[PDB]
Amino acid sequence: PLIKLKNFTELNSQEIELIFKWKTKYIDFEEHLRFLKKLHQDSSKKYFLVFQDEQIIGVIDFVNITTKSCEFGLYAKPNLKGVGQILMNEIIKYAFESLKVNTLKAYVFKSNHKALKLYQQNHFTIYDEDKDFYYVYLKQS
Repeated sequence: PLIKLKNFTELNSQEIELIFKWKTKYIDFEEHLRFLKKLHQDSSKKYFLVFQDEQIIGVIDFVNITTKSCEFGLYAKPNLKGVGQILMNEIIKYAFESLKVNTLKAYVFKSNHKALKLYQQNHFTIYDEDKDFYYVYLKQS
């Protein structure tokens, strides 16, 4: 497969340093490790580093995972263009085929017009709005 996922629970020291930057102080390092330790213990969250041909292209995450739904987040490596759709493919595939949820949800800042556009192109619908966010969903059925 061209596209591969590495769980955050398996990241090495170079990877951790690199992605949080998107010389490290001990306190930052320690805070990053405590987060990684929490993820070993938390079945409701999963974070992945995404690789295309063995090169990092981004991070995707799923939080508040239940049997029926989850929320997700996506962050492209900051100097790359055109990887949003790749990351979206991976998110939808993992949620529907591995987590087997019926509903994928996200919330985005209302100014994040790049994200909203991407989500709309992947058939997401806006279902709510508050002061800060638009809330979007996609259902498998």
